[PDB]
Amino acid sequence: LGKVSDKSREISEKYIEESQAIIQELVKLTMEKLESKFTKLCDLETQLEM
Amino acid sequence: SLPIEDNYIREVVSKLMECVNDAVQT
Repeated sequence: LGKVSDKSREISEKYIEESQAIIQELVKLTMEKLESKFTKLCDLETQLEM
Repeated sequence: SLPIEDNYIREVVSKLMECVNDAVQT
């Protein structure tokens, strides 16, 4: 059981490295979709001032 | 060509070691 728990814990550490490699993609992909709304928000700087 | 009795016709008629060797190490 100690040989199995320690086998699972490096597998648990293997999925931790699997975890943040997806999360570091999600921060990037959120930005371009947010950047789609910056240029939408920057239009309202001129349209409302008209 | 004589018929035969019906109760006579009814009368005539690696995967282990792949898991064990993995179970001894961990």
